[PDB]
Amino acid sequence: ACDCRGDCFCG
Repeated sequence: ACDCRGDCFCG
């Protein structure tokens, strides 16, 4: 999944 870690970033 991608929320903010896979191909997305939580910061």
